[PDB]
Amino acid sequence: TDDPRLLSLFSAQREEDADIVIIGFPYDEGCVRNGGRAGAKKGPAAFRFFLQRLGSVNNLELNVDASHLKLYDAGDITASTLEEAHEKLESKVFTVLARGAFPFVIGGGNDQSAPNGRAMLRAFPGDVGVINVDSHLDVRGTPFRQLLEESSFSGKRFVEFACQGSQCGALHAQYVRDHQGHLMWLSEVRKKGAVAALEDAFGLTGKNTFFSFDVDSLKSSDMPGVSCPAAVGLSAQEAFDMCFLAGKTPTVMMMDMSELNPLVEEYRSPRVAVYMFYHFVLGFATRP
Amino acid sequence: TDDPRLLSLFSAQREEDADIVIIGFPYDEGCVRNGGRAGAKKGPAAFRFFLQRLGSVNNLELNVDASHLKLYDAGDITASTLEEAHEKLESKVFTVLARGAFPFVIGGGNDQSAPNGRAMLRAFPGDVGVINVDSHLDVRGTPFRQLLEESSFSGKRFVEFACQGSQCGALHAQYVRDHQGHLMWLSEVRKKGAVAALEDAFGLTGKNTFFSFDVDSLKSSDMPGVSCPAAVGLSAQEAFDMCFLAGKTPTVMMMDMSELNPLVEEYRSPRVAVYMFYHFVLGFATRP
Amino acid sequence: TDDPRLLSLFSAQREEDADIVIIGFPYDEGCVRNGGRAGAKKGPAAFRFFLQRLGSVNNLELNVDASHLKLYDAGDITASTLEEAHEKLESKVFTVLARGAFPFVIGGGNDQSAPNGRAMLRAFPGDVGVINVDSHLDVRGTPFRQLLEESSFSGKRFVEFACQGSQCGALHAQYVRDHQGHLMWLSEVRKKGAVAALEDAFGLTGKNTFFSFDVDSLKSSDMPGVSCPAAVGLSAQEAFDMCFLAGKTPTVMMMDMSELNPLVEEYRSPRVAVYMFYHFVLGFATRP
Ligand SMILES: [Mn+2]
Ligand SMILES: [Mn+2]
Ligand SMILES: [Mn+2]
Ligand SMILES: [Mn+2]
Ligand SMILES: [Mn+2]
Ligand SMILES: [Mn+2]
Repeated sequence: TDDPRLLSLFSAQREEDADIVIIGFPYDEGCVRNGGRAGAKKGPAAFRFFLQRLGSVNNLELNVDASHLKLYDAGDITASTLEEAHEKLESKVFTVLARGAFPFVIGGGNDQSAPNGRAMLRAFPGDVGVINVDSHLDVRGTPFRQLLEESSFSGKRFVEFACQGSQCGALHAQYVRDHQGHLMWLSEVRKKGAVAALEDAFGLTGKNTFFSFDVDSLKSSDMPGVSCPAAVGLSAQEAFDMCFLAGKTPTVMMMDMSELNPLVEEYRSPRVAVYMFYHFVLGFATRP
Repeated sequence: TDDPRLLSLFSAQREEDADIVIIGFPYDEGCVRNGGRAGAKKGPAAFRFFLQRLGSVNNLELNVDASHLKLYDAGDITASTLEEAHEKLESKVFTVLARGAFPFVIGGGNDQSAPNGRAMLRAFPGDVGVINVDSHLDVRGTPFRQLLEESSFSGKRFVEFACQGSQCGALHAQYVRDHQGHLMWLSEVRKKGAVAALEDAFGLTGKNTFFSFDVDSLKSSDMPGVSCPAAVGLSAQEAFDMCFLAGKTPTVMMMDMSELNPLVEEYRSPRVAVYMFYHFVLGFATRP
Repeated sequence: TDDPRLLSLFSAQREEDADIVIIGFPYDEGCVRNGGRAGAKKGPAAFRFFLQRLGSVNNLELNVDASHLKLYDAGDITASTLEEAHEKLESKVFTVLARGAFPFVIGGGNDQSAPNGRAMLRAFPGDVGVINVDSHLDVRGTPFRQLLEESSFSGKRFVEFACQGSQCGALHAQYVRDHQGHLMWLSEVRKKGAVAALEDAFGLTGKNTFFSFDVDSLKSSDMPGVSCPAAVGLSAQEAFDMCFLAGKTPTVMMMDMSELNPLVEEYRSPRVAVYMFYHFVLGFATRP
């Protein structure tokens, strides 16, 4: 048309030919445990709905043309049991990783991040960095406890980003810091500027960074459709700006997006999620 | 009462005696075409509801008393066919224009802007400026294509204000710029300050400026009740501040407000729309 | 658990032993009169719901541990007639005041503030300050008219904070100012920074300050669940920051919170209200 969008980049016939591969994880488990509501398993469908509709491939405001990228939608990870779904998720992300392609996993609840991280720890033995963008710091199932408990993974390369002190147990903080992980509280992200704060974060995570974006880290005024709606947090613009940085940052080797919940809110929030991926995609179009 | 509001300025018995004339255009057509939902035809009723209720005529925070202005509500433009409704709309705005009064048109979808602009091109032969405040830049029915295609109208005097690169076809940008029109992306409006950016815009539009305000240019966090809800965009305060500037700016000769959709959201969004008009009215009270 | 919250501070067996005492006032009367909707009487229940669930007692982002404070929930003020409910409310707040404890009153509509203020004027004869955080300045039942009309109370120590010129009768302003009270318009609070502006306000109110927080002074984008939803106003973060200041400010001797309305919105808004109290509580933990 007069206005080619994200849909037009899905010209890769074989997954092996796509620069970026989208994987769905339609399962609830995550913040629904810590008070949140059911429904995150519907996130992948809602994301896909707007995926077919949004995001000009040539953005003249940012002046980035992503027309050259190929996207592929590998579908949903489905399994008879939950732990098996975890296994098939990890195995799938790893394969995409192993061949040099970029995996983006749309969820689904926080718990997908554990499989995703292990896929990383296999793909880059001992040289993985991880950032959790999340208003929550829950590490008592608790995906980042699992990763901190990994032999291969160095905690000096783990950042909790935009976490909120009103929602973070002190034992939880203690654990991360005792593992030499870094807490970057919302107030400080906001103090520095989100993108600048996130630059700092990639300095800490370094090579082979897993960019994990819990969307309940955004304020519910912009992002109400999540299992654990946030009173304060990142604005939609900050989110976009951060996704663009991640995309242009060549050490960022995969991304997941957690907690999208269309039962909580079904129109505005899925648009934000697609626009976040969109900005990532634009950023990606700029790397060598 | 102890608190005279906008309703009290409707003391003009004859339209001819009102400084400002309100015209309703209860028709859907506009962004409902480009994905949006039906319902904008209900905007004029919802606007009128809050019109009867809001806006202290003497504002001691801005220290502007609008007590001296007279408003008149000329009602809705109604017609058996749509193109006829367009004709009666243009003809009506022109008459108000022709006699020196100020027309404010409440919609209704974007498409009203075409009739409105032609009313301007008749009233000020060859000396019209136009600003489209809109997160969208759609010019492939497409009201501003129609105006750019006008012999009389000079594109050097056309500004797209607060448009969003994630929602603007590059062919669409190309067309405007190839007509010597100006793109003022959201990011740059926000960079400069909305009012300062809008001052710049009136410098470009100049004499006999048509102030066209698509309300889906505001973020849906403030302005959810529109046909095409915006993830990012102008805040309500920015909108008010911009309407006040327009009002005090003597080259601004008419105004329309598009895309208000009470089926999408019916309480918060109509209040914003009335408050936007309210600020315009205050600004107007300050011109010579 | 790994994450002790506000609930854990309710270890005071006898009210007399609690540093802070929560009193519910489940009555509508207030802004429902001036256009608002019914439902504020449900605020205390909704507040209590989230009270059982939110607010880490040790906040490592602010680095304040409130673990040492004791809270007590004295329940709801209930009465056969409304004026009697007013009497029992005042009498109760006074008793808590008289013994040195800190009363926090959750409403309920604006009208609770009159009883609350009289409780103050009894407890500190002639030496009371009052701040009304409110997008409204309504003083024509009208709780602050009642207090300004008090012999004992000095108007030089009354501040209207974050009031909005689009919603304030000029006779209303005139009355306050003619009583030597101070208007601190939203625009100026925002100009200075909310906390800095509020510091200024406590300078004016001084000793024995009643911190009265109408929650419809926040923008409805953050705080939609109120009887009179605000188009513009304080952000949730500003609210929290202001509540923290109030808490650490030793001249602040009681607090009330008005206009919470779960019939308007029932999940996001009650969370904000509890988080506001939470921040107050943290601030309180810091005073000598
Ligand atoms: Mn999480
Ligand atoms: Mn979270
Ligand atoms: Mn438009
Ligand atoms: Mn638009
Ligand atoms: Mn009030
Ligand atoms: Mn109020």
